[PDB]
Amino acid sequence: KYTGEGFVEKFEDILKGFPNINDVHPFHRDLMDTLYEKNHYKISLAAISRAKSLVEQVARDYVRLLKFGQSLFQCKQLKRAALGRMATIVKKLRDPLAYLEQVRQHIGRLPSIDPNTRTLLICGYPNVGKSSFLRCITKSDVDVQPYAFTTKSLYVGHFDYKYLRFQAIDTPGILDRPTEEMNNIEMQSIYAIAHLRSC
Amino acid sequence: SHRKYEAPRHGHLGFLPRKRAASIRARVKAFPKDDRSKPVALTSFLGYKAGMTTIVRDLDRPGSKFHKREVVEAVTVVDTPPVVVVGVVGYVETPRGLRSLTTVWAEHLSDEVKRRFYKNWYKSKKKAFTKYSAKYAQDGAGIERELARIKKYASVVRVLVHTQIRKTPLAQKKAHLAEIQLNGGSISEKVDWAREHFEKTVAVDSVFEQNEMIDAIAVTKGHGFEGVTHRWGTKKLPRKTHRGLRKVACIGAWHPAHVMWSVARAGQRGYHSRTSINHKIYRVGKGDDEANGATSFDRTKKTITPMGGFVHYGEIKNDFIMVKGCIPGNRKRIVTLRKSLYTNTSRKALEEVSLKWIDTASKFGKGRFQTPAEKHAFMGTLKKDL
Amino acid sequence: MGRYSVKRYKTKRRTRDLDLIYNDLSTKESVQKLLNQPLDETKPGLGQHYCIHCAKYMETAIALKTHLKGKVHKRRVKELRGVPYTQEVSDAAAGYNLNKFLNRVQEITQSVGPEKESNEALLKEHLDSTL
Amino acid sequence: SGNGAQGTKFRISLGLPVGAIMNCADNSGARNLYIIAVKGSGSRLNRLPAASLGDMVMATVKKGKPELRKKVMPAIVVRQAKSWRRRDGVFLYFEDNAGVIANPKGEMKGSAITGPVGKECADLWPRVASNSGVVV
Amino acid sequence: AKSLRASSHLNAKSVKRRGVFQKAVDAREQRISDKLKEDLLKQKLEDLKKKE
Amino acid sequence: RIWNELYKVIDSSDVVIHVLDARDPLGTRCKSVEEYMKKETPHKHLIYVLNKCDLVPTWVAAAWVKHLSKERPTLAFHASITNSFGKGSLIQLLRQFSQLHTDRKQISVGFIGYPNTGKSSIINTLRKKKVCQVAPIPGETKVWQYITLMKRIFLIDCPGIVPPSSKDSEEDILFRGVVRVEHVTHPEQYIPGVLKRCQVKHLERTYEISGWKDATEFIEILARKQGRLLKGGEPDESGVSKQILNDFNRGKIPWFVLPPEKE
RNA sequence: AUGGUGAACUAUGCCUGAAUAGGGUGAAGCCAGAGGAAACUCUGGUGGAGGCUCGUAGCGGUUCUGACGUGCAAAUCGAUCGUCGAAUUUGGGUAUAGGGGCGAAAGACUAAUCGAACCAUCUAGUAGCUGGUUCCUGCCGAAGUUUCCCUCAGGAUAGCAG
RNA sequence: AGAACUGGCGAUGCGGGAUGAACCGAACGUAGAGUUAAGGUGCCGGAAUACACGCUCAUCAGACACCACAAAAGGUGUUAG
RNA sequence: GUGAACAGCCUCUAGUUGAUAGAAUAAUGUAGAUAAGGGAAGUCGGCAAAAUAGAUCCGUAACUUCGGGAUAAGGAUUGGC
RNA sequence: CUCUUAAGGUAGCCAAAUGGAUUAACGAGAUUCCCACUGUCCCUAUCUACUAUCUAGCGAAACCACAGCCAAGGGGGCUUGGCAGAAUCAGCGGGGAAAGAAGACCCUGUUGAGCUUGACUCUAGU
RNA sequence: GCAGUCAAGCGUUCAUAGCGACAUUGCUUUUUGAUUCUUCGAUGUCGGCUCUUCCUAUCAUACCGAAGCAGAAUUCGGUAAGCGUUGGAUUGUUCACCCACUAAUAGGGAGUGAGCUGGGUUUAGACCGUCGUGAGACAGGUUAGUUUUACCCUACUGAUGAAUGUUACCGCAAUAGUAAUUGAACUUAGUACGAGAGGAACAGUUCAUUCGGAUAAUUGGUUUUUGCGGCUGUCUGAUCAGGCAUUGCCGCGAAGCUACCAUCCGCUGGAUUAUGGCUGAACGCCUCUAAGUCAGAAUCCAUGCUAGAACGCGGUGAUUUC
Ligand SMILES: Nc1nc2c(ncn2[C@@H]2O[C@H](COP(=O)(O)OP(=O)(O)OP(=O)(O)O)[C@@H](O)[C@H]2O)c(=O)[nH]1
Ligand SMILES: [Mg+2]
Ligand SMILES: [Mg+2]
Ligand SMILES: [Zn+2]
Repeated sequence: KYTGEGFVEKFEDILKGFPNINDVHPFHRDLMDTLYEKNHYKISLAAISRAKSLVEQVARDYVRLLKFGQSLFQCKQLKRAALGRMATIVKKLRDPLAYLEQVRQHIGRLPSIDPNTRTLLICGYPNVGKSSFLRCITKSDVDVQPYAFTTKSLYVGHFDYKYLRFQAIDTPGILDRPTEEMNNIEMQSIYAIAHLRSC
Repeated sequence: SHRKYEAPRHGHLGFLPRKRAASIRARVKAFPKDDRSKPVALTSFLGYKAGMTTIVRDLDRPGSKFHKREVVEAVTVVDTPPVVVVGVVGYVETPRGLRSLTTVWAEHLSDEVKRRFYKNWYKSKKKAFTKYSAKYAQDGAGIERELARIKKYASVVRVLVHTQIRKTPLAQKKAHLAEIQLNGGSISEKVDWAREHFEKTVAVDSVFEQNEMIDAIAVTKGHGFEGVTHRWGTKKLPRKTHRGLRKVACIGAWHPAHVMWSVARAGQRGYHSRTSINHKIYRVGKGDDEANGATSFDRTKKTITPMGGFVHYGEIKNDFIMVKGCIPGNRKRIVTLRKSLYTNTSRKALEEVSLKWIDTASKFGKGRFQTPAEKHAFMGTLKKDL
Repeated sequence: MGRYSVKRYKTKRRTRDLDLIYNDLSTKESVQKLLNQPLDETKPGLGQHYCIHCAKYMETAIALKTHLKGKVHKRRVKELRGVPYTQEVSDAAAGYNLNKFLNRVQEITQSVGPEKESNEALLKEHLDSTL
Repeated sequence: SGNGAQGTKFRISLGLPVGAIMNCADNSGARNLYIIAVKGSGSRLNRLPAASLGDMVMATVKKGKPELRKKVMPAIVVRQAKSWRRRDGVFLYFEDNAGVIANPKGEMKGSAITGPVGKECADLWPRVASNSGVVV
Repeated sequence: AKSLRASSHLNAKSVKRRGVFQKAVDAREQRISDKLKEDLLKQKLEDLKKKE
Repeated sequence: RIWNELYKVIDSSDVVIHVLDARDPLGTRCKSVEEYMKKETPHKHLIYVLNKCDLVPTWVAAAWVKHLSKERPTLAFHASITNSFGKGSLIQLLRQFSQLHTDRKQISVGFIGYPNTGKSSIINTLRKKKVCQVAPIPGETKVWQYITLMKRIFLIDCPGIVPPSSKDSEEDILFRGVVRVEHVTHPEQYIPGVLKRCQVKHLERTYEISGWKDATEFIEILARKQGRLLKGGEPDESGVSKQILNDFNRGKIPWFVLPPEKE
């Protein structure tokens, strides 16, 4: 029982914690695709959701055997037989948990942007100036270095004009292309210009 | 099993065994160190405390919620008639304890100390330091040799004193003895002091002042044989339980096959020697300096003593110490007041106190009038007066 | 100390005090508010049916009549005749604002007294005319 | 004390224990408030969490508006009925037990408190003292 | 919480002791040591009342 | 403890029958067991019994058996030791289920349902004496008991079962006899329930009382007429609400949920 | 098993005597008044019914973490409770006797004795199993194994010792 | 686990194994002297704080049930191959 | 005499004044009480206490075998002269 | 050999006022809830009498191999340690083959006797 | 677990007679966090009030280490048992669950079957079910039901005490016990850190939680002070002054006892753990370790506090005239 609910605790905090990619808000719903891949994201959690259920099943089935155990040896073997199965289920979870651990680290470090506030996007080619605008309009630490893709994600900074919080968004830069294929770096900006309101 | 509901024990195992003390007189167990440099100073005074009363003040405690705001409290009065010095004992330090090796006495001693040494005054021919002072004739010599001994050896000097119970409203004639330690520097200064103070007297001001964290010891209020329930603070078993509801129900187990030293039983309660420490002196009064109960704030010329006196006790006609809170012990005892053992500016022990009104209402009933002048004025003319 | 005076005069089981009854019989607003009232759901006679003297709701209109003709009523009607006792009295008796106490007794003698009597006349008319 | 209570809370005698009905002083439309827990209360064996004047308690409405019923909510006590000592020397007590309902920050539901709010409760919580008509 | 015995607190306190907080005590010892000397001289005059 | 007692009598019985409150049989059905039975144990036969066919009108019972005889056989039934309906119908039905299993030597028959629906009473009205205990309270039977008739058939009776669905909701579990009304904390809040279920004419006929608005009135006007109120002089909300919620489930006040519309 | 003695306790029947405050309710009958063709239908009385009701003495014995447990007592004491005009309580007389009586049925009661009273005799009833079994020294000194009776018990028989 | 044989105990003290049904020694009349068995020789305790060659430092070594169990391995612990 | 009362309480006539005593006033008991604020949070369980109580007048529901239920419930009073 | 789903709108036709046991009343019968009230409880404190207690007189009983401090080991006493100072009083309820309810609750007898059946053999009665 | 797969090795010597560690593949039910309302025969007693102690396998408090540890909050690990670990609801049962406070509501052992109980031992009464031709017994289920010590020895708690010349006063301290705990307020600050949302801490101050030791000025409680007054019934011819009502009842009531229901007080020196270091070999680099050495946890030993060995000890007073 207690080893069961050790796992069914630990997984439930993952499933409850992670942001629930559809039914967020279409800007974010997109952005987490363009970073983490939405199918791998949804699978990896759903694996953990399945592995939650099998541990409960294994707990509930063995406990019901273990009430007919007629000696110490039989009971001891049934116990080890339960905990081996749980260990086997969790050993089969090596690839998702390694994936999720790294998305957790990244997704914490995203900037909060409100879609609903007054914003402004700041877009163009690489190497134009449009970071050093964001550096000088607002307080923010974004790098100003003479080569193409220095910024690789959406940076943010706020400023008050007319006693009102705005938010600038510096955004890595776009090339012209055949436009079916552009990069996960470039696509952030396109979805930023698409989804968000604002100037 | 494992109790299944953790809960503190009942009572302190430090204060044990819970028995009767050896004497109506808690003996001091420790004195402050010996900053061999300072001027010589008595470390403890013994008096008789005999009161309780109610002092307001305003409490210039920067920080607290009562800053610049008037507080009431309880303070106890220890009456403290001046002490007189009649011996010195020198203790040599050893690989074993501290050994004393020389008591010296004051030529002439009061009837009081003599009465101490006697269990039946009303017969004994009173034949004590007679033979002692007999020796003490001629250049006295012998005593000089013994003082010399102390100077030479010895690593603390202790002063013997007594009280003047013949000045307390108390009636017991027999005075006490004590010992008190001198703290100033060298055996030489200590012993010279004691000599140039033999037969002399030491007041209460010259051992204390206002605002001073002093700690009292005493052997303190007896209630005789008492119950397990009101000796340790145990619960009472529900109601109409067989073989009584005022007790610890389970007292033991199959192992060990013994009642244990930790299971709160019935026995004595009170008449233990307790130390309570960090009590602040408030007001040190002088039996001459009339208008004690007055204040820079009151001016209303009146003594500490309340109407119809204190209860079970007279009228305070001498150096009285006020304190705050409650010394252990009941009215008429003897509390020995030890100072501090350690510097202690827990910033409390610092705020210079100013009393705004001392209560001198009757304690033998419900207080209503301070001075009988107040009372009479209020009532007006009564019957037989006029 | 003992059981009767405890379990009548706990703080929980307190009656209204005579000062405030005097002040509610003083002026014809605070009478006629208490005579009318709304329909309360809580109070015995669904509101209504209320001696102002003994500050007390009855069930019925009939069990008012039997109350009014009784020594438990006439008890309080005597108690509310004079000056109703406040801190001004017990202060003045020491010797401490006499002049405020005397100005109060003057106004209760002259202005308030016969007003509050002439209300009690209209209570005696109103209750007996309704009943 | 926690959130809302400004400054050091100071000791007074514990009037109300758990499961003890007290009146509602504010004008939200609760009649009376049944105490179910006391915030900032200790743990002792067999002891009952006792509130006092100027303490935050979880409280269910027993009689009142249907909306306010059927849910626990915080409340500050404003009259005690059990006597307590002021540190200027007098013991005192109010006519009856009373509370006012409020959020965990210490901000009030009702616009005005009827009756005399206690003096310690006014110092400790500012937003009670704003809705207090009568202090003491 | 920190205990009574905590090294941080007792190392803190010992810095306080030395400074302002013993100076109070070492003034008070000098205030009393006067009164103990001035207590004698009264009693030495009380002898000189008899020596007259 | 009771769901264990259930899965016993399903495993023991050779025809489960499933009794249904003929006020509101869709609410008082349960899925769940029937979904289990088809998957695990198809050889167990299964059959509804509408009963409390007194407590609705005659067309309504006739309708419900029409709308349920689609999925399962059904009887309309009414249980009393003396004065029954459907008794010879049900015996006839069981004696068929026996004569199919002519090898068997015996055939047990179980009585699953919600609480307070009439399992123990149906067993009594088959036997024609008092054999199981009964009461107006929900939880009267606490454990199974075999009861013989005809030698070759045995009746069983498990205790009642609620399946633990999220909705449901609290008032929905109330207005079929499941909760003992004594233990609910505020009964007052649920009375707008019975005003919704009942026709106002019927509720006006019963007590008796005349008109109002809101339940909070309806309790007060009732409680003043009943004379049922506390010392000085508050009308009793809790107890009078408590008694209405009883009279509802006991069958002193007439209501019924409608069948599906005809076609 | 034989032959005796018990109904002074107690169970039931019979004959003859005795005993049981004060309140609450208010049945039939009857009177007056108000309606009616009559049956009778309302109002006010009177009257004093009942295995009715509150409750004394009486008879009983519910409950209490009751008192007391070599006790006052081999069943008591205290409080609380049931019933209290009759299928009531009770004195004396009388009938029923043991494998019987008597039983508003508990295998209750039948002299502190009851799924079969008490007393004497046959009688030292029966021993499977338990407990006990009385001085000294010297010398010799085992056996827990076969084999059969269908088996367990109960044993026959061989072997070991003098 | 069930068969076969031979020892030991039961009817049996005594020496040693700190103590002990089955382990090591051991032919019980009463005494004296001598010499040993098994086991021992820092002190308790009769008898070498003997002699000789090596190995070991354990922040609770080892002094042993041994020809096992936890056992197969982990160590920048030491010595010899 | 009080009162509805051969209830309880106090008296007259008549009859007892018998029960091992004395000195203290610890804990634990037996019997009996009171308690701020809260008011069943106690407990398996409101067990046990508390509260109610006599009389007069107002008033009295569901159900009913129409007799009851009913002292339902719930109110207003009580001395002395 | 062939064969069984019709009843329709908030209360229906019907049968000798009712459709009933969902039965009034009664209960030291069993159980749940609400008001009132409270030391049941938070949390205990105090008071009265009679005990206990000390004295004078009087003066039993249970029970009793001998005993009476602990730790570890021996498949209360022995082995190895801790230790250990006369004589005692009031409490106390842990331990004492200190008792004591000690029988129970299982197992075995060919053994007791109470009761019942187409068990065997008889038998009153009919 | 079963069935294999690779192969560091065992198998007297040994690759391919059989074994065989560490790794590793097979499903026990759908790859898109859907639900998955699955509750499927414990044939044996435990469960709880009171109270103590122990273990650590640490839930919280102390100090460290590691993490995308920016703060803030948290997770994982190390030393650590000094000190805490609660309030209620639920028996149509609770081998559990929920919601509420909380710094936290960790897990165990010896339990508390003679200290007291509730279920169950458990007999005689009774009813319903199943089985039996029946007497009866049980797949059940429901209700009613007397075991009552201590006065003995020991242990535990308090209390006296002969004898070491007599007697008195003042002291030392072997040994034993030992105690304090947790939170948040101001200030540092709206600073550090942050694009923002938000947001600390050491110095310096103030209160409370749990626990402990006292104490009774004041507030509350208690009243045979039967202190003063009042009330009913009866009794002393009436007033008066009183009696009885198992302390007759009501009010107030000093004294005494007493309550987080009232007030006061509760510490600072040495040596360490984890870890962080210094010089520095072994080993011509290097290393916190081998020799040596500095810091450092609520730990440990003292200080302080309680008792004072009745076979531990010191200082000092007086020492009978028939
Ligand atoms: N009018 C009517 N009432 C019925 C009928 N059957 C049952 N009832 C009522 O429903 C109540 C419940 O009967 P039960 O048999 O206890 O219901 P149950 O849940 O099966 O009973 P348990 O099995 O003991 O839980 C009884 O009080 C009956 O009065 C019916 O046919 N008609
Ligand atoms: Mg760039
Ligand atoms: Mg039912
Ligand atoms: Zn009035």
